[PDB]
This record gives sequence, structure tokens and C-alpha cells, in this order.
Amino acid sequence: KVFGRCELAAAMKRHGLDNYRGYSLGNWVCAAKFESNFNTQATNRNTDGSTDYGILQINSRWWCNDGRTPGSRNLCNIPCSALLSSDITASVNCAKKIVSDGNGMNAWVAWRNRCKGTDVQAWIRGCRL
Repeated sequence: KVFGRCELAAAMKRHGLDNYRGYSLGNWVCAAKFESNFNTQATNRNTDGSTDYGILQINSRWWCNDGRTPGSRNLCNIPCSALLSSDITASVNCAKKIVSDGNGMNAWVAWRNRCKGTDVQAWIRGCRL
């Protein structure tokens, strides 16, 4: 599924991401935009044998199990395929653990490259949240 910007914004706020660990909703929508362009089916194979899954591109090496990643750990205790559903619940709860893993949102490279230090409030424009 492909979310509309405000539609995803609402869904994320509904799952408690607004200001989670001090990160405004704008940060999460912006991260989603550049990590997967709001596409829940998004997947990116990495040259290290791992794969990034879903709207927030969660990595298979440490967070989810896709059964084909060497020395993988399943810290979020879920199959990676669950991160490709139309409902973001699974991705959000896993993301909540990642953001608290000691690097803030720096865990998402696209956030770091395109959202960090920017006026992320714009990503929430027009939204009746």
C-alpha cells in the first residue's frame, strides 16, 4: 500500500510516534518519505546479504528474521514479511525499539541525509492531525 502523506501522518500519530523520544511527527513522516516513499512493500537488498523492509526500511541483519541473512538476530521478534503489511503497527513498534538503540533516528540513513537539521514541520503541512 502507498500512503498519502497526511494519511501516514495520522497513522503514525495514532501509534504514538509524535515526539516519541523527542522526535516530532515531522521527523518520522520525513524518514518514511525518503526511506520508502510511503510504500509499505518497499524492499532494498544490501550488498552485505541483508535486506531493508517496509515503510521504514528495517534491516534483516538485526531487527527481523527473513531466514536468509547470515548471523542475523531477531531483536524485534518478528518475520520481516510482517513489516511489508498495509498496517504499520509492526513497523512502528519495531522502530520504537531501534530509535531507543543508542543512535536516535541516525539509525535511518535517509533520515540523516535528508531530514536531520531540516524544517521537518513542513512534512505535516495541510494535515488535520
